[PDB]
Amino acid sequence: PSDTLRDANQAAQELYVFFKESNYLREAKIESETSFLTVNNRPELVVKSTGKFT
Amino acid sequence: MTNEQVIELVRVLLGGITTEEISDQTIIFFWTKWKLTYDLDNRPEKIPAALYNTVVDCVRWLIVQEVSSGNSSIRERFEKIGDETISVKSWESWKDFLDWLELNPDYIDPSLAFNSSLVIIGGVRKDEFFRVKNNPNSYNGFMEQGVYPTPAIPKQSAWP
Amino acid sequence: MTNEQVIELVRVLLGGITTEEISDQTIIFFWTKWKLTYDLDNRPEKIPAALYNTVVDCVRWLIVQEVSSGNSSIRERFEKIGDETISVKSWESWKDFLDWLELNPDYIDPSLAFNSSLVIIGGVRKDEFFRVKNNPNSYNGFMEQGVYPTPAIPKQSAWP
Amino acid sequence: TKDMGGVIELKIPSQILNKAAMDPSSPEADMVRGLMSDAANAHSGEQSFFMLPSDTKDNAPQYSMTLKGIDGMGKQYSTAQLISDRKKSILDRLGAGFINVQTIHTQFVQRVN
Amino acid sequence: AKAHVATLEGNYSDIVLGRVVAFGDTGWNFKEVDMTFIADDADADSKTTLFAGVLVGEDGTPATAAAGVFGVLVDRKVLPGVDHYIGVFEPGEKVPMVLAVRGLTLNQLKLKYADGTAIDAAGIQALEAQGNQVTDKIVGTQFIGS
Amino acid sequence: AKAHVATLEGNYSDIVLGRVVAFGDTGWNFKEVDMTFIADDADADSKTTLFAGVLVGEDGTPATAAAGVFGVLVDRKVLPGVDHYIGVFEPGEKVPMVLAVRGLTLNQLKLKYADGTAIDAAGIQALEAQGNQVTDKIVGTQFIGSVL
Repeated sequence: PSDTLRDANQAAQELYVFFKESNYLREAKIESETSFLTVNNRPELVVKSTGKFT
Repeated sequence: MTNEQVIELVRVLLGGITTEEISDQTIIFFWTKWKLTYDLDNRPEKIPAALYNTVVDCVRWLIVQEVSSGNSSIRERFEKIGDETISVKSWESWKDFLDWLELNPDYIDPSLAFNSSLVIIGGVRKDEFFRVKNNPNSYNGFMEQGVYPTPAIPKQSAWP
Repeated sequence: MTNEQVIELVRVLLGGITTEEISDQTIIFFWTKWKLTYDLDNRPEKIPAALYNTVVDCVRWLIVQEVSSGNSSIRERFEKIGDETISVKSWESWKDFLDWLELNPDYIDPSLAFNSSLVIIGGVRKDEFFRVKNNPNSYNGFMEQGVYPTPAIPKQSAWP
Repeated sequence: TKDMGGVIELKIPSQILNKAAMDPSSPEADMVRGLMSDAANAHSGEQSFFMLPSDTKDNAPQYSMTLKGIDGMGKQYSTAQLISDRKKSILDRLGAGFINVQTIHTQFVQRVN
Repeated sequence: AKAHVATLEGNYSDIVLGRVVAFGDTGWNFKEVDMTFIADDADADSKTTLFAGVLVGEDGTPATAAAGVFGVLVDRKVLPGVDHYIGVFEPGEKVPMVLAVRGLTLNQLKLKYADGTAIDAAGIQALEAQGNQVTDKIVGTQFIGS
Repeated sequence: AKAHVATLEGNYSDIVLGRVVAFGDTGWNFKEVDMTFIADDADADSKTTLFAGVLVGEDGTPATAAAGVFGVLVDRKVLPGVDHYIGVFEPGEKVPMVLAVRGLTLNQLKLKYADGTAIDAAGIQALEAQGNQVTDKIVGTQFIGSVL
């Protein structure tokens, strides 16, 4: 989940994007957040290959 | 406070008690006992507290001094070596004084904050209400899980 | 504590009691008894506990010392060998002191953690709740098998 | 809100209460602070009970725990029926008093028309 | 016959009683500092001595007097109850951390130095120089009764 | 960083392959004696050295010689994966333990003395004298070799 109070311990999404306007017609801001981990569950079937050339 | 003022202050508080009745060594012995338990040099906020315990301990040693001697168990006397006759009859007096002293600590030091928290009513202060509510170890009535736990009942006291 | 300090400490606590009233051999006898039971050399955390019990046993020996002699059963005396007449009328004094001492252990050592667990309320702590809940020997109300056992009722206290 | 029937009251000798107030780092202070939090959380559940010392100094005991109740008789006026009478009193002037249960309400509307 | 017990005290939102929400961003109030998590000599077993609410200096070393006070440690990795980090770090391993500095309301009763001593007047005015409302008007400091 | 992970392998049936079940008292095959759980002179959190399958004499102490064997410790408190009784007992404290004595089809390979030494022929004779069958062949398993 994003760190926003909306979804604390609620669910997950691939990409959160927010757009803000100050309501005073003088400023705006853009937000984006992500949180993920890439895991290779089986580090047994990936084999390195190094090559001596010339 | 230094090692010499304690004897001077104790004797005045005890109504000018003499040296033979209580030695200056015994006063230091009880004074030193509370100094190491309250590290008065490190924190001087316990000067009234250490002083109060020192005087009370001295009275306790005075009571046990009447015991372990013949003064406590005798209540008559009679002397006659000829024409001279004498007949007279502090163990009992030192008892109630200790009880009285334990009820009037202001006689030693007015800054002891005595008699301030007799009556306690719960739930009438925000500071106390949140202290119990936010305690992670608290277990209140809203946690009644029943036969087996369900996700409809909170497992923590504090609100999300 | 060494063997010489205990006599020095006990005599001071007992109001400077003399050697004839209580010998130094008897003090060692009670001191040694609590040393082997509490292996003070192995664990120095029992220094206050072994010291407090040693003094109490000495007071018990003092009470029984008045008994087994003529001091306990007499309450009058009269000597008259001519013009000299003397008349006077600690067994009972040592009684209430032992009762009083058992109620004020801080007089021996303030670090005895006395008077800390008077009131116990169950089910208001997570630590106490789970210790009882996870005890394999515990038997609670949710185990009422009734006529004959059925698989609808748990046989263990802890949740799966 | 103010009908505190069955509220918990605790009695403790004042020696412990006074010692805690002047010795914040004494065993009496720790037990007093424990009571102020334990008593607030005292609900009814699977492990609720009380354990108190049974010492006695006079005709009254040193420690006790009782649940208070109104020593006498409660309220008598039954404010519920007072309100119902006044509600029917108000709606009758508008001809809409039938909600408390050709008609009166229909005839009242014809007047305005 | 041990009855295993676990416990916790306090939250994140009791050392920080309130914030000033800068609309333009969300990182205005905080500063990220790098500190040593596990002790420098203790094995990879010791729960470190970084309880939330300790005062740290400008370079992350824990404070010891009013002179070296810059911020209040409020990182999630040291909040009460967050204790699944035991072996994850080797001795001397050095990790980022989060401090709260500007536009904050601070509980005077929670602030402490590394040793354990409570904050004092000098430390209060030092922190309050950064624009922090250090306040002692807290309700809840007495538990249950006893 | 390190990922604290563990495995929960182990089983109970491997020490007792079969039983003769009496239609009356189902506890005919067992006996309870008071063994020492935590080491007598160790610290307060020195978890027990006892393990399921250790031969125990009738006196309750773990067996050290073939002549001192009377049964096999199969108590639930020592089985793999449920050994959470860490620091729950004082050093040298006694506790009743369940011993398997008669009417069992035991596994030879899991019987060991107090020090872990495997059971010998004399131990086999002594244990079988009660009416126990000590099998010498369990199939075993090969999990993944990339060949077999």
